[PDB]
Amino acid sequence: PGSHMAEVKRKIEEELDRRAQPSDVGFLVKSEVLEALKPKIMKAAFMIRRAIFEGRPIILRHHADTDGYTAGVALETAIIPLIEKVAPDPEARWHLFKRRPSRAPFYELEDVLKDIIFMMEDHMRFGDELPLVVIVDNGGTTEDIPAYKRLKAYGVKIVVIDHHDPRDWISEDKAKVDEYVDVHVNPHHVKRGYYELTAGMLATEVARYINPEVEDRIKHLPAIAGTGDRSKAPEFYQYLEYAKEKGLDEEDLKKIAEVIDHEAFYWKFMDGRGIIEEILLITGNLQRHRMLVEGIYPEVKEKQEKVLKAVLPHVKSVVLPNGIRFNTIDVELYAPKFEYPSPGKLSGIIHDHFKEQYGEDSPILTLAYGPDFAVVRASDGMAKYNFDLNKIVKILAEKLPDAGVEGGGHSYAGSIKFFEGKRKEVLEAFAKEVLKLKA
Amino acid sequence: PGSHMAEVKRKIEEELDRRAQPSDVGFLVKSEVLEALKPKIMKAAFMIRRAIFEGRPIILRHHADTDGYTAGVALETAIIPLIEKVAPDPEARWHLFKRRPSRAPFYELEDVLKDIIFMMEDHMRFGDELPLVVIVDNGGTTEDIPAYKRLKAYGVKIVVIDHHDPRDWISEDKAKVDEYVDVHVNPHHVKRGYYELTAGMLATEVARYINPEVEDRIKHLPAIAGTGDRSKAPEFYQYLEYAKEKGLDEEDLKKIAEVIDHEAFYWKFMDGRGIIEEILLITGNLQRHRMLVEGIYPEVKEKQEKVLKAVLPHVKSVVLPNGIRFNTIDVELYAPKFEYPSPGKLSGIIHDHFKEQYGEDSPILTLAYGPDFAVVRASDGMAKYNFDLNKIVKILAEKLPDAGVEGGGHSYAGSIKFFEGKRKEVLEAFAKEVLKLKA
Amino acid sequence: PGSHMAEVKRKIEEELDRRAQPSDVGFLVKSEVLEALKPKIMKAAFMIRRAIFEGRPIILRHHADTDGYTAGVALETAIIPLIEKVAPDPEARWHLFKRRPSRAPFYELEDVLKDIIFMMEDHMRFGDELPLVVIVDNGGTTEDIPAYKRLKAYGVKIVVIDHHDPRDWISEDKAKVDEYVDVHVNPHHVKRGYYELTAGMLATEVARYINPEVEDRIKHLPAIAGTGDRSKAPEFYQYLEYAKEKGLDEEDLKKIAEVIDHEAFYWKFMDGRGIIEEILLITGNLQRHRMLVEGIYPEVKEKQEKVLKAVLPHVKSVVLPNGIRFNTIDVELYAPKFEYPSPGKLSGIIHDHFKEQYGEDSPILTLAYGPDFAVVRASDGMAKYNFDLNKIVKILAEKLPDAGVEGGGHSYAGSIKFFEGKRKEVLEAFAKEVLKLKA
Ligand SMILES: [Mn+2]
Ligand SMILES: [Mn+2]
Ligand SMILES: [Mn+2]
Repeated sequence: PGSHMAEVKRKIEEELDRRAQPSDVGFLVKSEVLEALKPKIMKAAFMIRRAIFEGRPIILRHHADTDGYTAGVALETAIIPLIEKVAPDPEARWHLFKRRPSRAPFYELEDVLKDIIFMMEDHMRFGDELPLVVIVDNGGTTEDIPAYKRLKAYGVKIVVIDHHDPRDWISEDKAKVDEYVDVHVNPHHVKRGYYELTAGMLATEVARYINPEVEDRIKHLPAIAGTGDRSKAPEFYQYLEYAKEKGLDEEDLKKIAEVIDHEAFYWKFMDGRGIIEEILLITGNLQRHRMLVEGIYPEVKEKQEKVLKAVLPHVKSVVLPNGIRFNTIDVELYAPKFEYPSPGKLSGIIHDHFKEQYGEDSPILTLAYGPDFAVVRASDGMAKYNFDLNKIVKILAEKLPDAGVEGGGHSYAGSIKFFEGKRKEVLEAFAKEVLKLKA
Repeated sequence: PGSHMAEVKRKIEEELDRRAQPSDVGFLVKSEVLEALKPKIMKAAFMIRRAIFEGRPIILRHHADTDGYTAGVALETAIIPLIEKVAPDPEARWHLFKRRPSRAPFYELEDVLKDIIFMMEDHMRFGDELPLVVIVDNGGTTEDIPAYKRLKAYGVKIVVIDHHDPRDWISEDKAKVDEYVDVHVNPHHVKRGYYELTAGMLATEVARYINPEVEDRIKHLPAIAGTGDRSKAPEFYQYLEYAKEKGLDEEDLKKIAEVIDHEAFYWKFMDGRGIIEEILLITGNLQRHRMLVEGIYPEVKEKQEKVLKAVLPHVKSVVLPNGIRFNTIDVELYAPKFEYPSPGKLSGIIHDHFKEQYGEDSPILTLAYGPDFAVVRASDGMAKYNFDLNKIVKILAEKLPDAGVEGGGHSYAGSIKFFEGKRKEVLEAFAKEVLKLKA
Repeated sequence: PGSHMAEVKRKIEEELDRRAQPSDVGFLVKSEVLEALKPKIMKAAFMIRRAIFEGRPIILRHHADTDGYTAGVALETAIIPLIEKVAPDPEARWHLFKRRPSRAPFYELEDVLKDIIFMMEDHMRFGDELPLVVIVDNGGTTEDIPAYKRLKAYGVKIVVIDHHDPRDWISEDKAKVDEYVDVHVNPHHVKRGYYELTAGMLATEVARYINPEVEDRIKHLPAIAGTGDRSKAPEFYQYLEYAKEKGLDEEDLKKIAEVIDHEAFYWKFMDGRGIIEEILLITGNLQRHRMLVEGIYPEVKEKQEKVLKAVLPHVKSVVLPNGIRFNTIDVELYAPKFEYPSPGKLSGIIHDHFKEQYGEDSPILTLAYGPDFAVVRASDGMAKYNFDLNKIVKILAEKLPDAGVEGGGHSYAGSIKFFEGKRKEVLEAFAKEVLKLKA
C-alpha cells in the first residue's frame, strides 16, 4: 500500500540525483575565476536540471538590461528543450518555465510577492510543486534578503547567478546573503572586485552545464552581454571571438546592446519573448534579426543625438583645482521627463560624450540630478584620486542625518537619493567631498 | 415542453429560498448594535448563500487595509467551502468567486468598470449569470453611488458591509446610498457615530451566518481587524479573548496588522491569496505564519524608525494660545516619495510619536501636506475643542471658492485636496480655523 | 503526397480571393471624397474579409476617444458575425479578434511591442498565423513608422483607416507612411486638409463592405463619431439623419460622446466591451442604453461645471492689439492633477466657454500649460490671422534650440512639449509669435 509507493518514490529521488548530475563540459574561455567557480556552477546546473526532471516549475528573474536579458535568455534556451523532452504535455514549456524581468537592481518586494501569489495559485489550483527560483544579474546582495526571507517561509529553493558585490562578508568566501540562498554563483567570492565577469558570461557557462547541446546556439551571447555591461575582462576578449565566427564585429555588438536597452525600456514588465531571441541571434531567422537591428538602431541613434544636442548646453563642466573635471546637469529641468532615455541612460550618454572629448583616463565625474535623486558616473581616471561613491554617501549621511541620504552602487557608478528639501545641501556637500579628493 | 421547464424552475427558486435561509447563530460577543443589525446581517447572508447555491458568481470588493483584508478574507473563508460542496467542477472555487482590493476609500470608477467588463465577458463567453457584488469596508457612502448607478444598468444585486458614516440621511435609519443597494449592513443606521464596530467585526459575524462551520477558524479575525482600525469598542475588548485563546496577545495583533499594511502596499492591486491567510492565522500552518510575521515585522519596524528619525527634525510643533498642539510637516520636501510609508501612513507615524510623548488626551493636531493635498490627524483631546474636519473643509471651500478645496472624512481624521497654486492660502486659512477653536 | 496538399492549397487561395471580394454597396451619404476613396475602401474590406475566411487573427488598434471607439466598434460589429459563421469553435470570436485602444495619438512602441509579443505567443503556442493589423483613427502619419518597421520584420500586413494629415508627401497621392502599410484609407490622399471626414465615418463605410448585413445596426454610428470629433462636413449633416431615424437628436449625440470620453478615461487600457456597445446603441437593449446615458451624463456635466467654476478665475484673457483674444491658464497650479478632466479636455472646456461667450468666429487662442507642455486651441476666427501651430512650433525650435521644443498637431489644435527649465522663454516666444500675426 503506502510501502509500495514510498519505496518507488525513494528510488525515483535517487535516480533523479544521478540523472541531474551535469557533465564537466569545461568553459568557452580560459579563466582562473571560472575554474574557481566550477563547483558552484555545477551545483547551480544540478539544481536546475533536477527541477526540470521532476517536473517542478522554474521562475527565472533577471535584471532588465542587455547583460540581464542575455543571461536570462541563455538559461531559457538550455532549459526549454529539456522540459520539452521529459514532459508529455506540449503546454509544459509554457507552464513549467517563466522568465520575468526586474527593472530594479534588486529583487523588489512587488516582484517577489507577485511570484509567491502566482506560485501559490498554481500549487493550490493545479497541484504544481512550488518552483525553483533562479535570480540572474540581481540577487547577490543584502538588498535581496527581504525577498528571500519571504520565499523561505514557503520552503523555496533559490539559485543566484550575479556579479555585483555582496558587500557584507561574514568570512573569506561567504557573505550575509549566502545564508538565505542555496547556491550563489558570483566572481566576487573567489576574486573580490571582479565585476567584469558579467551575468551573461556566467549564465551562458551555467547553461552549457544544464544542456551541452545548446552550446553552438548560445556561445556568442557572452560577447553581447559583455558589450552591454562594458566589460574589459580578459575573458571578454576571448568571448568576442565566438561572436566574430558568426559575423558579429564589435560595432554590431554595440548596436545590438543599444537596441535591447531601447526596446526593453518600452516593453517594460513584459519579457520580450518572440523579439529578444531574434535580436540576440539565437534563431535561424537571420533576416528578421537584420530587419529588427537595422530598422531599430538608426532610430535609437537619432534619439540619443537629438537629446544630447538639446541637453549639452545645460551641462556645467568645471575643472577643479585638483584636476578633476566635474560635470553637473539638472535632468528634471533640462531633459524630457518619462521618455527614452531615462535619467540613468541620459547621464551615461552625457558622460560618454565627455569621455570621447577628453579621454576615459582623464578624471571625469558626471553628476545628473533630479528633485530627490542623483546619478553619478566616474571615469577610470577618477581611480587616481581614490574616488569611492559608497564612502562619500556614508560621509554625506553622517554630515546630514536629516536629509534622508541613501544609495551608492559601485565605487565609480551609482545613484544617491535624498529629501527634495535638502537637495542643495546634499549636492553642495557632495561637491565639497570631490574638491577635497587628493591624487 | 416550456411548461415542464417552467414548473421545475419555479420549484427550484422556492427551494433555493428555503435552503438559503441562514440559521440564527447569534454573535461572538454581546452587543446591542449587532442585535439591532441582525435582520440586515441575516439578509446579507441569505443573499450570499443564495448566489452560491444557484451557481451565480460573486465579486467581493474590499478596502486594502488590515480591517478590509480581514473582512474580505473572513467572508471568503465561509463562501469557498459552500461553493465547493455544491459545484461538480473543481474549478468552480476559482471561477465563481473573486476577491479584489480597492486602494481608494470608495468604489472607484476604474474598479467598477473593470468589474462590469469582466462580468460581461464571463456572461457572453461562458453563459455565467451576472454576479452578486459584495462591497466591504467601502460602499456605504454617497461617493459610492456613481458605481452603483452603473451596476444597476446591468440589474446587479449589491450587498454592502461597511462602518463609515453614510452622511446623507433621508430618514432616521435610511441614507441616500441605501436606495442604490439591496442590503446595507452598517452600525451607523442603528447608532449614529458608532464607527468602532469595524468591517472585520461585521464581516466575521456575517460569515458565521453564511457558513456556521467556519466559526472556530475565523473567530479571532475581529481582534485583528479592530487592532488595524484602532477600535476602542466594548465589542472589541470581548473579541480580543478569541485571539488570546489562539496564543495571540495584543502585541502579536499589532505586529500582524503592521505586516498586513506593509505587504499590501507592495502587492498593490493583487489580493495576497496564498499569503494573507497565513498572516491572519486561518490555515493550520503555524510555522509559515511565524516565519512571515517574525521575518517581516522587524523590517517594517526598522523602516518606520528610520523614516521617523529622518523626518521628525522637519516637523514644526507649536502650542497655540488655546492650548492646541499643532504639528505641520511638508511630506513632499521631507519624505521619501513613492516608498513605504505613504503620506497617510507617515502622518500616522508622526502623529503617534506626538501622542506617545504628550498623551492621546492632550489636544494634538497633525497636518501633513504635499503640493495639492493634506492629511489631518486629531487626537481624542481635540474633541474638547469641538474640532470637526468636515465643518472646517466646508468653511475653507466657502472662503476660497477658486482653490478647489475638497475632502474630509472623519471629524478627527481625513484629508484635504486643493489647487497647488492656492496651497499657502488654504493651509493658512486652515490654521486660522484651528486658532479660533474654543474649549 | 506533397503534390496533393499543394494543389489543394493553391485552389483554396484562389477561392479565398474570390469569396473575399466585397460587393459594391455604395455609401450611406453622397460624397465625392468617399467615391474617390472607394478603391482603397474596397481593398481594406477585401483584406479584412480574407483574414476572416482563412481563420487568421485580427488585431484592431484605435485611438481612445469617441471617434476612435465608434470606428473600432463599427468594424468589430461587422467582423465578429463573419468569424462566427466560418469558425466551428465558439471560442473563435474571442480568440481570432482583439480590439485594443491606444491612448496616444500614434501607434506607440509600448502598444506595438505588446502586440508582437502576444501574437508571437499565439503563433508558437497554438500555431496561429500572424494577424492582420488594422489601425483606426491613428496610424496615418510619420510618427507611426517605427511601429510599422517592427511589424514588417514579422511580415505582418497592415490596414490603416485614419483622417489625420500624413504630412510628408512623396507624390500627389502618396505619403512617406504609405510605403510601410498595405492599404491606407484617408481623405487627405484625395482632398488635402479634409479632416472633417472622420474615422468613424470611414470605418462604418468599410464595415458595410466587410459585412453588408450589419448596415441597419451601425448606420447611425457616423453621427456619433462626427459629434465626438466636431465635424462640420457636408457628409456629417447627411449622416445625422440616420441617428434621427433611431430617435437620437443632436443633444442626445453630444451626451453620448461626453459619456464615452468620460467612461474611457476611467477604464483606460481596457476596451469597454459590454459597455461601449450599449452606449453606442448597437444592441437591442434600449433600457440599458438609457440607464447608462441618463445615469452617467448628469455626473459628467456636474464635474465639468464644477471644475470650470473653480478654474475660470485663474484664466488670464487679454485682447491683443491685432484683435486676438489670447487666454492662458496654468493647469499644473490651478487644476486637479490626475482627475477627470485631463489637461487636454480641460483646455477644451475652457476654450468652449470663451467661444460661447464671444463667438466661434471671433479670434480666440487658448493656451493651457503645465511644467513641460502646453495645449493650444484656436477658434475658426484665428484662420483670419493665418494662425498655424506647426509653423509656430518650427519657429520656436529654431529660436530656442536648447529648449527641447516639439509637437504641433493641427494648424488650429494641438500641444507643445519643452524642457521645464525653459518654459518661461518658450511661452513668451509663443506669445510674441501670436502678437505678430496679421489679419
Ligand atoms: Mn550585469
Ligand atoms: Mn475599516
Ligand atoms: Mn478622429
